[PDB]
Amino acid sequence: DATDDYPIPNRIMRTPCTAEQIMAAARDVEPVYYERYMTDYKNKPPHVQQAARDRIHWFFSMDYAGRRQYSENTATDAFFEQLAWMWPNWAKLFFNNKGVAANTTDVCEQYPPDDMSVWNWD
Ligand SMILES: OC[C@H]1O[C@@](CO)(O[C@H]2O[C@H](CO)[C@@H](O)[C@H](O)[C@H]2O)[C@@H](O)[C@@H]1O
Repeated sequence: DATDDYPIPNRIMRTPCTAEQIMAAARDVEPVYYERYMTDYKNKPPHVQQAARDRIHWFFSMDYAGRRQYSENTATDAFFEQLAWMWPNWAKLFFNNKGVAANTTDVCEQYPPDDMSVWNWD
């Protein structure tokens, strides 16, 4: 039920980067996407914020096989991901579209892996 790029962009399933690398890249090369995401994030309660960080860290901790199985799970069942009951767009910056995915993954490796400052906005 998944395609190569939907629901999760191919480049995102293949990248060696952390979430924080992709976010730092977005801040520079996809700033509108970054700012839309952080605006959404900052409006969520702390428990939801924490859950999104934990879940995206889990996602990028997997290899391609794990990421692809997640994509398949969410392609076959739109309600697979429990976080979506609280925040459907918890991973919008990462998974929304392949153009953003290509731009961010083209440069994410140039950024530091663990820079948590990307989670602080205003
Ligand atoms: O497709 C609905 C399903 O997708 C999830 C996967 O975690 O949401 C992420 O992926 C979507 C599809 O690419 C993005 O549009 C969305 O912004 C992102 O959070 C789940 O939350 C949801 O159950």
